Amino acid sequence: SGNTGSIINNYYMQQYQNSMDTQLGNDWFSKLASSAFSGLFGALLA
Amino acid sequence: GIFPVACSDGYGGLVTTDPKTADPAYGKVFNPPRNMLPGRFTNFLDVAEACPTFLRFEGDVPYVTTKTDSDRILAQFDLSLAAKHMSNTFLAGLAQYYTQYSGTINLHFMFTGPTDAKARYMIAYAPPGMEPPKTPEAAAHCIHAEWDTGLNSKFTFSIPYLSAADYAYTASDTAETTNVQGWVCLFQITHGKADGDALVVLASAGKDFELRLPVDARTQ
Amino acid sequence: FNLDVDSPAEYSGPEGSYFGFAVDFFVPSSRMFLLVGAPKANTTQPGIVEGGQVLKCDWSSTRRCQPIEFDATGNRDYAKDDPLEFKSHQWFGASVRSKQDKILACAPLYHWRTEMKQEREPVGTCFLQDGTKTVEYAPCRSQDIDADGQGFCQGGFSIDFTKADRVLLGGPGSFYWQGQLISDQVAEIVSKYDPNVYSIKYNNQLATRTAQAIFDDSYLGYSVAVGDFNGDGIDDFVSGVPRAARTLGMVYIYDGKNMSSYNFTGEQMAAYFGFSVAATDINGDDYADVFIGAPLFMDRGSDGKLQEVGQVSVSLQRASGDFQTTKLNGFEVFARFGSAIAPLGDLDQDGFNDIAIAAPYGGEDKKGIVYIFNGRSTGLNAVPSQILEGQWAARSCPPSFGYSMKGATDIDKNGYPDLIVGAFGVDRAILYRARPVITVNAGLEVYPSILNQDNKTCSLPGTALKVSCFNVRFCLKADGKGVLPRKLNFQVELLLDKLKGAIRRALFLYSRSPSHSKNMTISRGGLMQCEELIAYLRDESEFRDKLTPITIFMEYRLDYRTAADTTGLQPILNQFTPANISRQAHILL
Amino acid sequence: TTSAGESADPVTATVENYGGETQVQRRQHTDVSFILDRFVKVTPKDQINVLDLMQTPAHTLVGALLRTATYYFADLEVAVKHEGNLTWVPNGAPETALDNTTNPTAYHKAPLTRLALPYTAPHRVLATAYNGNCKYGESHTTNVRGDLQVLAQKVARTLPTSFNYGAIKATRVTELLYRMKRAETYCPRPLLAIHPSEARHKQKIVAPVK
Amino acid sequence: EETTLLEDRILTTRNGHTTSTTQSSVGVTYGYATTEDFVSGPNTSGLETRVVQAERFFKTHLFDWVTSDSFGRCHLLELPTDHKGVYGSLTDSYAYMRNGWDVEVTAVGNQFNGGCLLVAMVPELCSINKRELYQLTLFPHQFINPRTNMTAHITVPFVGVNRYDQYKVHKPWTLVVMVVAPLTVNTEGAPQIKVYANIAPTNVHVAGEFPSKE
Ligand SMILES: *[C@@H]1O[C@H](CO)[C@@H](O[C@@H]2O[C@H](CO)[C@@H](O[C@H]3O[C@H](CO)[C@@H](O)[C@H](O[C@@H]4O[C@H](CO)[C@@H](O)[C@H](O)[C@@H]4O)[C@@H]3O)[C@H](O)[C@H]2NC(C)=O)[C@H](O)[C@H]1NC(C)=O
Ligand SMILES: [Ca+2]
Ligand SMILES: [Ca+2]
Ligand SMILES: [Ca+2]
Ligand SMILES: [Ca+2]
Repeated sequence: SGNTGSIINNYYMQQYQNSMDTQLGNDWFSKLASSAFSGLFGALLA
Repeated sequence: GIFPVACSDGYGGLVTTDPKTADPAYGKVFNPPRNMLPGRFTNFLDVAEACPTFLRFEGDVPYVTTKTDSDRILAQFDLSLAAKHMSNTFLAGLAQYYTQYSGTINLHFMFTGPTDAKARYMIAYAPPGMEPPKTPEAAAHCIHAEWDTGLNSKFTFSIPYLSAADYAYTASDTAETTNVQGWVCLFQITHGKADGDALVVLASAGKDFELRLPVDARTQ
Repeated sequence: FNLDVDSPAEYSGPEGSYFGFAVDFFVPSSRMFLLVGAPKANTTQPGIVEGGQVLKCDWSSTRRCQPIEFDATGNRDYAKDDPLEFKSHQWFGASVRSKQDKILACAPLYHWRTEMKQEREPVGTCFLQDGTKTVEYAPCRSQDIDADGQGFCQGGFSIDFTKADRVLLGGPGSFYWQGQLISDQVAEIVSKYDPNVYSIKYNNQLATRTAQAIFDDSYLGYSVAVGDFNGDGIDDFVSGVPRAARTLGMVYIYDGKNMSSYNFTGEQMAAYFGFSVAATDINGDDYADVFIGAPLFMDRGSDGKLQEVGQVSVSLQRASGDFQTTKLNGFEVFARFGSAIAPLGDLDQDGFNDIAIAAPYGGEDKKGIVYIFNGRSTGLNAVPSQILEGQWAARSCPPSFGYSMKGATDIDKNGYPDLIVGAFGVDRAILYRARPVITVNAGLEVYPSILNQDNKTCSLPGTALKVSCFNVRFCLKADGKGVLPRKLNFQVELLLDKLKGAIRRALFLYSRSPSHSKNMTISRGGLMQCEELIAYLRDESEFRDKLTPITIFMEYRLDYRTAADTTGLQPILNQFTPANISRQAHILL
Repeated sequence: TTSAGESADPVTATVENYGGETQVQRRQHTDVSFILDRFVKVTPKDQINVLDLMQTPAHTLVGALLRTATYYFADLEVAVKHEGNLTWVPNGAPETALDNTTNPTAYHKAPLTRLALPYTAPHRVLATAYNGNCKYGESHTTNVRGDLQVLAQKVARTLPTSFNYGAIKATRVTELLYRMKRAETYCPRPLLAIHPSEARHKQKIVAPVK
Repeated sequence: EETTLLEDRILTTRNGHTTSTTQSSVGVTYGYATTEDFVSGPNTSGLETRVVQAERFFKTHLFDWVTSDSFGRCHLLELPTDHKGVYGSLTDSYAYMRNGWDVEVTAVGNQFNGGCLLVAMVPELCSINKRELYQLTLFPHQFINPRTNMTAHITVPFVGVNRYDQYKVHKPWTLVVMVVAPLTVNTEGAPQIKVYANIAPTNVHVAGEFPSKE
């Protein structure tokens, strides 16, 4: 996911390599730059 | 017997940027939940596009005042991330860790003077190869855009990426091609009672702005 | 050279009070007084040890020095059980400046509690007195506090009056010791005064604003001087910045109308260029000339060894706007020549202003020395015409004779300005009076000057033989400015064949002697008195020496004891004026 | 393109506004996970080294880009050149623990030793800046310059002591390196470049033949 | 907006029983999130409660924007501030709180003034620098440009390393108002201009009631 120019995978279980995430119950600045008003705003002539 | 293996020479030394993970020492730790925290950004260039930051002019101010004389050159500076005007932008503080860029740089020009102050401005792009223009009439033969103040107080112009090669350097060495990408020249066509106003100017990254090949020179 | 040293006026104070750290003249409206600053003098102020006081010393008759009450109160309170100020050891009287009826004294080490948090910051303070009026003037005691502001300003470290009655004040600690020049007109200092307001705003205030951090610790306002430099009549502001330019020292000159920026710079590291400054027209061209002192300057001798001697830079103001800078070195090692520089006006009344420079830690037993330099057409005569010596020994802090001094004031109305010298190390202050200068037009004529040995004209009573005679004739004429006797008796001496144990070939006729004296009494401004007599040659067969010219010498001495006036101030004869002249006579063959 | 100046809405323009065409772009090198996944050198103490990421030089790549985010998450990877055995101890553990071998201890194997360390903070996310009780927010009232300013560098700043990944202790730790794994970042913050003295920050780039 | 210098962009905001109308509006800026995240967490044992009386505007003075103030002049307001309402009696009653902010800054001087203000909500503002002010638009912001508006409205959620906060020892948000172009009073402009804030907490949740000396 991060720094790879190779893909040798893991001897070990994910339960030992990293710390496991827990769910309770690209987000903001990717939607904010994608909602950027790109088009021209005036009444384009010529 | 057992499996024969040839331990090769030149392999296995620590490389500070190798795509390999270390060995675990301590297992079965669960993180506190952090799903849906506000403000997640995944790419440094997503924040450089959604958030323009100010330029820096003579006297260390983000604005350029309307001059009233035979001179009509407000700002005129090298199209370079290493420029002095760009030095306080987030786009140039983030480009100091890369050796090459490509794509479009947007400039945002927001006019500040009162409602009875009126002006007309002109931003042009001088490609490298000859000296930059000194009057608006000589710069009208470049790629330029011209706007004036009204109800809408911000105008955005996209510095086009013209170059011989697909990528250009973010640093500067000597008078050379890759480090001088031309100029960007701001002129004042007219003004009406706009004496001493301010035209604050921002800068951000374009749609196709790209920045590759990380490096660590110095000086955050 | 005309200063009285025989019996100069001595004044003293409490031991340890630093009596003489600052001195000035006080001329109101028709008695004359002396102002001595004693910044360590105990006062009767409630609970204030060594508040410091300024003493008005009566020059008339007795030698009484009555203290002056600018402030008799103690520490005012900000609130209940919360002192506002700290006048203890405030060094009041460290700088005293007077102009007519206005006396300005200051306390550089006066500390003040902020109007917010409980601090103790040396903003410094001053007290301005106009006859019956007396206000307080603390321009650095403001809302701008703590180091980066005016909190450590120590306003009043140096002060000066302009001709338009405007106060110039220096504070070396403003804005992290960048220093600050503050100028206020004496009108608003009293007019906008308010006993209940601690931070008074003055409408017409000129000040140097805060500058870049690289200008920190430069000490602007360390010393101050006034004079016009842009030719508009208004006195401009000259100030020493001794730590500026990486301890090379600078001197700033601002416009006295709007605090607009010339700038002098030093040649040696840590020579303290700007420790003292003075502005006086030294060459009679009515252009104020800049004097800058650097007591720590080191010079090299013929042995090529560095020695701290001190240096003063004499910058003559040209109409071109440029300066004609001349450097004058000290004389004794470690004497710190140039610590104090005092314009004297025209000390000898010759037509050009004069100036005094002191080496406070010079002379025998570190007593102190003051050098007197006379001005002329070309500029300042680099050779001192007089050397003033301290006469008091040390106790703990050296006598410091010459550490502060003031001149340019005709305090005795003799037509000649006088000089005060402060020796605070021994708590003394000394007034030197200027003796009247007498220019004298002496004359001597020998006719005929070519003597014919066989002439034999003048007969000689007693003998039938006649001798070869000739006439000797001397004249005196004297006059002087200021107050001085209209009668002047001199003692004239004449010698024939002055060149000769050897035989003198000429003698006077009506005495038969080569020597003749004449009590002569001429009048000041009156006509030239002239008495002549007959001298004769010896017989040809009385000497072989006929080739050597017979020199006729005339010498005169003034009776100083009888020329004295009232107090006993005896006049003096002009410098560079020959006290004796000589003509000669030849014999032919 | 004209627009409301103060809407704070992101307004992008393109080269189509005057006849160009926006080209495609590859942005893998500015990905937060990609770029923060390097070893960065840290100045180590003699024996004990609490593993805080704010100990990284701020002028570095990983140092400057980490401080460009208010809150962050990552697992940690450590490379250490040490003498004797190296002991690790999790977040919130006493110092006396650094002496006991039962804690994760890596015996000496030349030349160095790289360990994968998890996230052990009590917090859902760590912070590069934490407003405990500092700046009032009104131009820092002009106060400090001169000698104390070097001490005054660190006064306005600080951190709770739970923002760390534990400690390491060896007899003699010679070199230390951090590598951030699975880096997440939140709430971006300013990032400054070198301010040039000329009109442009020139530098010395590597020089081949032609 | 409108065809003339006159201006009609009406926007009303009701927090609780308190409204606020503006006719020179640019829109509300949402920072870092539009909604809230999960209030109920594993750290309060389900003992968190929502207090709806505390979600309403309170007013405060920021600074006088005079013509002598040049670029970079800041005013920092740490939130939550010293509050005398019912929201203030929550930091004396409960040990943990969390809330977003609804910030509305006002600068009334007629449209014949120049100058430009930048109001921004900055999280965890321990120290600001002179150069970092050039990148102050990385945060939820709006400009106040007297030729166009007088109001800047910025809504913003709860951020922190923890899900609930102890506001007596931590100020997560900071309202910074910066001069980006100095004020001008040309011929008809208002001589100075005062800057006011009209703040309101949102989604306030409290947990852990402390003892009382009452
Ligand atoms: C021989 O001895 C006698 C006696 O000693 C000498 O007598 C002298 O004659 C001088 C010329 O006459 C005489 O000069 C003064 O008196 C002059 C009138 O008699 C008068 O003209 C002179 O004024 C002028 O004189 C000065 C003198 O320096 C000249 O420089 C001018 O050019 C003018 O000529 C003098 O006032 C002198 O007084 C007189 N002395 C005596 C004692 O009799 C005589 O000269 C000798 N002559 C020889 C042989 O040399
Ligand atoms: Ca003048
Ligand atoms: Ca002169
Ligand atoms: Ca003289
Ligand atoms: Ca006299």
